[PDB]
Amino acid sequence: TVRADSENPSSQVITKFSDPNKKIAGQVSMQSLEKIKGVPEAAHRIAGESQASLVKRTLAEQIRPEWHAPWTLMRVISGHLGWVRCVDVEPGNQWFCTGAGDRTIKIWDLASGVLKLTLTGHIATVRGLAVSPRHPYLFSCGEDKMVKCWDLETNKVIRHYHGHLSGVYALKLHPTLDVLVTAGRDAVARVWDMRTRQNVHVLSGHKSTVASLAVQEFDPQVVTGSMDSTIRLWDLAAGKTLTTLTHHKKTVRALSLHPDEFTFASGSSDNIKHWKFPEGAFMGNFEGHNAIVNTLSINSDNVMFSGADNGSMCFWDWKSGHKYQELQSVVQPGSLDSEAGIFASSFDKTGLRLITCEADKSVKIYKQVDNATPETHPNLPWTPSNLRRRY
Amino acid sequence: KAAGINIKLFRRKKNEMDYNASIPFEKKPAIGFYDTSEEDRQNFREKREADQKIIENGIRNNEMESEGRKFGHFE
Amino acid sequence: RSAKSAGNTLALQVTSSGAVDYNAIARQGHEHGELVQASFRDLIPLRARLGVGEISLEKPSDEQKQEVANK
Amino acid sequence: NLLARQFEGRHSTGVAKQITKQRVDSHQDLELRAAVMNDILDMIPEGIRQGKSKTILQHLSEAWRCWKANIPWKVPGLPAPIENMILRYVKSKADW
Amino acid sequence: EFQGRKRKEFEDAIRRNRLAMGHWMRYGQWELDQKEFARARSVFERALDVDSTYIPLWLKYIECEMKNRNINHARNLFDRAVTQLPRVDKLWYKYVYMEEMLGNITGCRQVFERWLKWEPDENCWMSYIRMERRYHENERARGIYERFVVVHPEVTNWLRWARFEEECGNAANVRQVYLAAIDALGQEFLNERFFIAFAKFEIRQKEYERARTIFKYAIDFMPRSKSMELYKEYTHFEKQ
Amino acid sequence: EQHKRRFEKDKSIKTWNYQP
Amino acid sequence: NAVVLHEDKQYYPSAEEVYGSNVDIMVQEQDTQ
Amino acid sequence: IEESEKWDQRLRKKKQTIFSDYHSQASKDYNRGIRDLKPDYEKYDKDKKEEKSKSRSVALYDEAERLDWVSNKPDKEHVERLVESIKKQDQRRLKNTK
Amino acid sequence: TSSRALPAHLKLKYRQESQGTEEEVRKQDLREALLRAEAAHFAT
Repeated sequence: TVRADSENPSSQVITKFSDPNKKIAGQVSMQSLEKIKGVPEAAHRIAGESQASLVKRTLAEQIRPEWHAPWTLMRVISGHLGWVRCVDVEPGNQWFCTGAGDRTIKIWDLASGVLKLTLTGHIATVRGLAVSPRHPYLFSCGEDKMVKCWDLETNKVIRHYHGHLSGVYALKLHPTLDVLVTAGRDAVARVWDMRTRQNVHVLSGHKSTVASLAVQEFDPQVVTGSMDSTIRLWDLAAGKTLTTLTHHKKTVRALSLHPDEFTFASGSSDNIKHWKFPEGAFMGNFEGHNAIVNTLSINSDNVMFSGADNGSMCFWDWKSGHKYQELQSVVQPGSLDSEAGIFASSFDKTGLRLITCEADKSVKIYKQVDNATPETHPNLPWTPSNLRRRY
Repeated sequence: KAAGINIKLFRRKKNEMDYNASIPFEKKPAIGFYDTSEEDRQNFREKREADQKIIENGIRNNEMESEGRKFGHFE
Repeated sequence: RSAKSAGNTLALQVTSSGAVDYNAIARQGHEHGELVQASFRDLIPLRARLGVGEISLEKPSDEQKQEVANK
Repeated sequence: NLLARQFEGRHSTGVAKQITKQRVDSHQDLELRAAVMNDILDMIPEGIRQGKSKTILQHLSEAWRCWKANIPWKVPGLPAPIENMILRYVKSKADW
Repeated sequence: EFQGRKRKEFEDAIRRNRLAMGHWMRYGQWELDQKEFARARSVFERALDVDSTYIPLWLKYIECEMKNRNINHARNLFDRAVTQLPRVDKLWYKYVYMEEMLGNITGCRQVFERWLKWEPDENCWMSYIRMERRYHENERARGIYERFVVVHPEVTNWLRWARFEEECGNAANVRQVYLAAIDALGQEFLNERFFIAFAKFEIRQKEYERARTIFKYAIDFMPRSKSMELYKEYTHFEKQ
Repeated sequence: EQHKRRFEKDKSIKTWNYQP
Repeated sequence: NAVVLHEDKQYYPSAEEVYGSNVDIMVQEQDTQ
Repeated sequence: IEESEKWDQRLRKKKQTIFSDYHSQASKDYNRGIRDLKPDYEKYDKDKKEEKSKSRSVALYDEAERLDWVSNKPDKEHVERLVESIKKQDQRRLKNTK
Repeated sequence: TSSRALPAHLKLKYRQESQGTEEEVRKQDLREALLRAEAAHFAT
């Protein structure tokens, strides 16, 4: 119909004249698509707002990572006769205690790994330990349904906390109050006054086993993640839940508080996510660890460690959410390949040594390579702007 | 009841929820944006009347199957 | 005329020019409806939520600590 | 206590029962079964027809019996992750 | 008393094994056969309380509401279902389907808008386009296409927009949409099938200097490493 | 041979190593 | 060519062989307090 | 050619119609049900044409702040065809299952 | 009510001055102490 001819300039003036570098690679060239007919009163405004949202997202996923130095194995302590399920470090950073499946709580010397006394008195596997920083006590819990208070001045059990219909999987101590929280298979987290052994609060909101726990002084004070894949933020004053976080798809087995940033990270089989506390606002993913994440430990200098059920170990840069090191745990000689696993882990008080509890009857201690030199120990390479996250 | 009845009433155990005096746990649907309003009250007649006809149809089926033994006695 | 409140209040034109607000169903109950997460915005990291500027990842001082501890 | 139980009832619901050296094995079994169900529910990806817990538990029990009787227990169609998890838990039980 | 017998057995069965959803579905069905309302909703809401993530129970409840002509109840139930599980498309599809064959398309459009707020896969956008084309009304299917290509920038979506523009009927819009596609996709996304589609459109419009010139541009745009089928249709045109 | 016959973007889970 | 008796058989490598020579291999069977 | 093009549509879908996951099954069931739909009766065009002549403010297709879409109560025929369609689908399921 | 529910251990114990209270650990430098202890054990 040759109403007009010669796309010769149009076919070039259209493609060329814009920002040369791709901004989000899907930028619709806002100025180019006004001139079509259609429904610009509503659809165009919605499309422009959406384009703004996606460009904001793609730009905000591009934080430059920091170096952070790699980690290496330094000690392999092999004394336990069962899977090591829990670990805690005393506030003075002199010794740490680990429970295991052989009913025993072994107290080790942090600097040397030399075994101090071994505590016995549990009927089944020990699943949680906590050394009180304000009392000379050591609380423990196990699949034998009872929570014990060991007096570390006499190495003897003094208190028993009784109400629990099934095994207990986690134990945490309130930083300020004289109260402790335990959560177990009865789908209930229970709040115990230390002195009177009374179950003041029964935080019953979940539908299945509460596999994780976290306690702090600010509200939310108790954070429980369970088999439901739901994380619940509790109001300890009233014993009622405030916010429920259902972003996870599978059971959330790891909860961890950032020491200095008032945020916490939770992990599950699919993804690791972290939130801002007062409202539980989602703040991003730590993608890359495709394994059953059992542990999460945040350092003081913004380093997060995620240990998996198959021995996979990934160190993350907290700020940028970048996995800067992949490590595979190697079993001690007598074990099977299926025996590679990690159940508990914890940074020591300084944050320079990482303690790992294995499905291997071994405790492994990891140390940053001391030479540093970002030129000689590069992290995993970082590639920006591949695509916006699906979300 | 065939010849002369005393109107025999069935015998419940002294330990029963009775499952007929009211809803066993009586949970109501959550109210949403759109009003039910008429959808139930407009046919309260029918809340009882669909029950009435379903019961009645059950009854008639029951006597015809009771007499169906005579109907299909030899086939 | 005696109908009263037989149905949920119709969705509101929110102050954010959002034409209509179905989150009233999610906020129905829980005695904390203001904290219910029910919109696609809640799937986006707070880094990239468009209408957010500075968000402070800092512990709530010490007066809040004392207040919550006392309570 | 006697008069309270006389004028009140058992109050049996909601009470716990400690493990008393006769329930140790039967409770250890419950804990192990729950743990294996958890691991099953985790390692299976999304939308893979989750209705497979009972059969895997039967496989685990058979593996334990074969270990007790010193028999290989080598199963043709079992996927590798399930087989590995069963071996792991069987080794735990055997060490106990 | 027979109803009492059945109710007692159903209640004790669901008390013994509270997680067996089949028992709840059978309970809703048997009870629904004679006393059509009230306790049916009660039983189903109890089942939802036991587990609200079971899609078959949601669908069963909806379907039993469609049986008994309760349309407003069913639509409230869809609202609750979609506001509880926004990322399962069975519920969304049933909702839009019901609103489509109820005739109140004024409501299915807002249902679709709610759904689009979640950025679904391309199937939802295509379903929305198809619904709009089912009632002509192309002036807003164009806007929905604009939102689609914004959310899902791919060659296929832009070609779908071009095909829709050609079907509806226009010349400036189609070529102009193609230009918007080139300057939105940039060098790294423009493959050869896009240029072939643009050239074929210009073939149908019997404007041949246009087609040959965009053929030269496609030829000298991408490297000769991958130009085989671009050249194939180029030769088809030039000799054709 | 008889024994060997008788017996952006994201990814899926990985678990351990298998030895016959 | 030598035969390994059943009691002298070793099925698994030494911990130093599997972990390297830079790691502290501790075998704490017995208590020290 | 038009007959062959109709066959081309047949063969294209025949190789595209020949259980994977619930997510794809949702769309497949939805558009399969849509294939059985018979829209566009005498109600819609009359609704489009009548009150638009006296459209002093807001459009009949405007849904930014419309209020009547809450109270859309359908007629007998639409809900009747709904019940019949759902019954037919149930019949298809029960004849397919066994 | 029960034998094991009777009052017992009504005095909660707190860490004393030399037992490692929060103040003492806060004043202490744990990093250097850890390094010296690691070196001392390596020496053996």
